[PDB]
Order: sequence, then structure tokens, then C-alpha cells
Amino acid sequence: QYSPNTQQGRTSIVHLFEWRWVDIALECERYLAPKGFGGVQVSPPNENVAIYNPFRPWWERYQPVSYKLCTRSGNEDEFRNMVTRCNNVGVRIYVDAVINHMCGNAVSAGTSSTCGSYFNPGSRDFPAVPYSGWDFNDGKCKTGSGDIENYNDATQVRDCRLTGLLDLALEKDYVRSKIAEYMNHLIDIGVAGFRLDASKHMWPGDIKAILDKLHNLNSNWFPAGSKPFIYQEVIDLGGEPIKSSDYFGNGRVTEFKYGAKLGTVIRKWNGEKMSYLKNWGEGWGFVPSDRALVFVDSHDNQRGHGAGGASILTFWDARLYKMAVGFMLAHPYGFTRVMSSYRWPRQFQNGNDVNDWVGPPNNNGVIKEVTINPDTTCGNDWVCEHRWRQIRNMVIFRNVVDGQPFTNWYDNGSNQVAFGRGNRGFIVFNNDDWSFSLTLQTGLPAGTYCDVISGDKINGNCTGIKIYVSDDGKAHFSISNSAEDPFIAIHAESKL
Ligand SMILES: C[C@H]1O[C@H](O[C@H]2[C@H](O)[C@@H](O)[C@@H](O)O[C@@H]2CO)[C@H](O)[C@@H](O)[C@@H]1N[C@H]1C=C(CO)[C@@H](O[C@H]2O[C@H](CO)[C@@H](O[C@H]3O[C@H](CO)[C@@H](O)[C@H](O)[C@H]3O)[C@H](O)[C@H]2O)[C@H](O)[C@H]1O
Ligand SMILES: *[C@@H]1O[C@H](CO)[C@@H](O)[C@H](O)[C@H]1NC(C)=O
Ligand SMILES: [Ca+2]
Repeated sequence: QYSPNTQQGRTSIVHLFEWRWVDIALECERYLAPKGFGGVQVSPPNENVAIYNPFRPWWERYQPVSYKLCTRSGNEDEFRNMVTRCNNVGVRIYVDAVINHMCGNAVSAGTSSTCGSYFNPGSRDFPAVPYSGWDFNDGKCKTGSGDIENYNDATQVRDCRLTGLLDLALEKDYVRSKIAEYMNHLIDIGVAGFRLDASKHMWPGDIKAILDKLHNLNSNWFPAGSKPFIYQEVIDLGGEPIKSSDYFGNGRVTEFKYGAKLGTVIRKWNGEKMSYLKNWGEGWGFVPSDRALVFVDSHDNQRGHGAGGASILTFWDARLYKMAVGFMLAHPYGFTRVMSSYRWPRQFQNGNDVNDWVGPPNNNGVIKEVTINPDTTCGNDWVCEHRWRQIRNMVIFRNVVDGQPFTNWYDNGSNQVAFGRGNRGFIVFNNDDWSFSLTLQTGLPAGTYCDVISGDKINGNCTGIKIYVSDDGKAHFSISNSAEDPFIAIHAESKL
């Protein structure tokens, strides 16, 4: 459950936040497969509540009504079709599994669901699964409100409602089975793994009990004995009775401290500087590399809804973001996930963003198709960070340097550092307020390399900066603190 199951040479997955199945299908064929991406994180494929107040918010997808594959992203056929086409081009699908709960207890009974399934939060009735009052932790929770009131009580964090969301009784075999029934349907369809939503609110043991019920991956696409990839969403910063390590026996876990610290380092908050990244990784108190799923921002914290809050870098901070994703895709620690978002009318007031609820681009609630502009960018308000030259190229950079050790580190004691990945790649960063110009040891073979940040190698020529490596591996670099992208990256496959 620790292995991604991506095919040889692909090292990252991209979160295509709120995309339709049909658009993801096309994206696998026309860009992801050709570009060397390993897989895609899809938004919950199961029927959810249709919330109109606010109008169709993004979080309404974390409020399940049944396990029918019917949502704003498409129906069951389109979902199947998507997994098949993507798999056929070597791009895996990972489902966002919302199994800790159903919808909010305050939600009104009726058929206001993405598939028309009837549900009644009041009476605990979800006939479409089916579930009844006997399947929730109402009687198990010991708080006066029934919700989670204190996070220093590991019991209540698991047994009570997360801000009103009906908590499933995961110790019951009936519930575990309905859930495994759901997940096995997806595995047999072809999905390669799952993102376990709100895993902090589930008992490690209950999760393990559900995993034991899961099938091996579809043998038409995966070698016999392949276990699904499991990554547990667990927000664990400092001091909390619950540790992300309690979940190692089930699979990987989201390391939220990663993006948080990278954000404060790159923003240079409270005196932090890049030279401190020398021992980036476990040395910084992060989980072991083989259990970590890393990222700079997520659909949650990019809009102040998760961990990290303000330090987190997003597409809104374009310049520092590219540099952050660059360092991430270049560093060996963890398995990397790339964010791909959409624009929303950010409206700050007294510090908070009153539009952090805004759902994906749409027309009367109908999500907009992703349009591809002539320069490869996206229209209809989709940001498509994965299509940005600097990002897409670092994705490939990771593939090329895969397996290569961390070496030839350089830092000026401030904010300009550089390091290499064996003899397959090298990257340099200038985050100081003054130009950088020096000769570093790259441990790379002599030759002429195309800088993949400022450009692309295109048949015998570089469309951007060019670096020259001497016989002793040395090479000169020069980056103005005023450059569009203050960092340079070259690799074995960008050599002329
Ligand atoms: C939200 C976060 O809380 C903890 O995270 C805590 C953490 O444990 C604690 O230690 C400290 O660091 O603060 C964190 C922030 O709450 C968990 O540990 C972590 O797993 C969880 N995040 C996952 C699960 C949910 C829940 O359904 C999703 O939420 C998402 O869906 C929810 C359900 O529609 C949304 O609530 C929404 O619906 C509720 C229904 O009763 C409303 O009461 C609420 O006001 C409304 O915002 C939420 O705003 C959104 O972010 C989210 O996309 C997904 O990533
Ligand atoms: C590289 O570009 C130059 C023109 O800038 C051209 O003369 C040369 O032949 C090109 N090399 C290749 C291999 O296309
Ligand atoms: Ca729970």
C-alpha cells in the first residue's frame, strides 16, 4: 500500500481538482501520458449533496449521500471510460475516498443530491447505500454537542462529528463492508489507489479492517499481487495525542509540515533561509520518506482550509510557487503531488477570504470544460499549473533523476543554494536580494545543457539559457535576483 503503482519512470501525480471525467480522459492522452506524469488524483466520484447556499461550493463533495458514481464530474460510464483510457496510456487514477462520514446533520432531508438519491440526515436514513441510525457514532460520542469539541482527546476526535458531519460507525462489519464494497468496485474498474479523506478522524485499526477487505489491483493492467496505493490524510503538526506514525501500518500519510515549512523558508519568515534546507527531510521532524506523500499546497490549504494557513504558497504567488515546486520536484524526499487549480474571486476582509467557498468554473452549476489555449495554457478559469513550463519540466526532471542520490550541495549561508542528483541532474536557486554568479561543481558529464526553467530543448537547440559543463564537472551560473524565475535546472535529457 506504500507503492504508487505508476509505471516505470513516472514519479508524480497531479491533483486535477474538480475536473470532469471526460476532460481528465483527454488530458491523459494529450498531455499527461506524453509528458511523463504518473497519475491523477480525482475528486470524490460518489454522489454528494447539492448545496445551493453558498452556490455549489467545492466542499459539498465531502458530504456523501451514497456510493453511486454520479456527480458534477460525470456518471459511472464516463468514470469507467476515464480509468480505462488513462490506464491504457500508463496514467493511473487515485480516488479521493470520503469514508469517515456522510453529510452534515443540519442538512435538509429530500432529494437535493447530485444523483437524486433520497436522504434524510435528521433520521439517519440513506436508503441508497443503505445506512440507518444504527450505522453512526451518535451513541458512541461522549460530547455535549455530539461534535468534536477538543483535539487533545483522541477518542472524541475519532468518535464525534467533524463540524457536524454524521460519523460512520467504522467498527461495525456492516459498515466496513459497504465501504469495501464501494472501494472494491473501483479497484476492479481499474483505479490504482486511494486518498483516505479525514483519516485522523478514523481509528488506525478500523482503517486496517477495511483495507483487509480490499482486492488486489486489476490484473489486466497490473502485475498479479499489486496492492492499492494508500495515502492517509492526517494533519499532524506539533503536540497532539494523535501522531501520523500511528497510521504507518495502513500506507502513506500526507506530510503537511512539508509545504508549511517550505512556505515559511521561501517567504523567509522569522529569519529562515534556504541554506537551512541542507538537511531537508526527516532531519526536520518529518515522517520517513517512504511513508510520505508531499506537496506545496493542497485543495484545502491553498484557500486557508487546512494546515499551514498563511505560509502556504499557491498559484497566486506565481514566482515563489514555481521555485517551491521546483525544489520539491528536485529533492528526493517523499512522493510528489502537483496541484492543478482554478481561479476564484479572492476577496480578503479583515484577513480572511470570504470567497474561499466558491466552487469550480461553471454555467448555472454545470462545470466548464477545460479549454486548451494555443500556447498550451488553459481557458475557462482553470489555472493548469501542471502545464506551466517550469512545473511540467521539473516533473520530467524528477523522472530523469529518479533514484539518483543527493549530492554537491552548495549554499552561501543565506538564500542561494544548489545541489545535484547524482550525475543525472543539477539545480540552483537564488532567493537572495542580490544577483548570483559563480562556478559550481555539478558532478555532471561535460557538455552543453538546456536550462529547463527558462526554456526547452528542442531538437539540437535550447530556447532558453544554456549551461556549459567542463571536463571536471564544473560549470558557471549567473542568476539575477530580478529574473522571471530565479533558478536554473539542467538534466541528462536536456543535454545537447
Ligand atoms: C477539514 C479538515 O478538518 C480536520 O483538520 C483539522 C485538524 O485535525 C486539526 O488538528 C487542526 O490542525 O485543524 C484542522 C482544520 O480543521 C481533519 O483532520 C481533516 O481530515 C479535514 N480535511 C479533510 C476532510 C473533510 C471533512 O469532510 C474536508 O473538509 C471539507 O468538507 C467539509 C464538509 O463538507 C467542510 O465543512 C462544511 O460542512 C459542514 C457540515 O456540517 C459545516 O459545518 C462547515 O461549516 C462547512 O465548512 C469543510 O469546510 C471543507 O474543508 C477536506 O477537504 C479533507 O481534506
Ligand atoms: C540550432 O540553431 C541554429 C540557429 O540558431 C542552427 O544554425 C543550428 O543548425 C541548429 N541546430 C540544430 C541541431 O537544429
Ligand atoms: Ca470518525
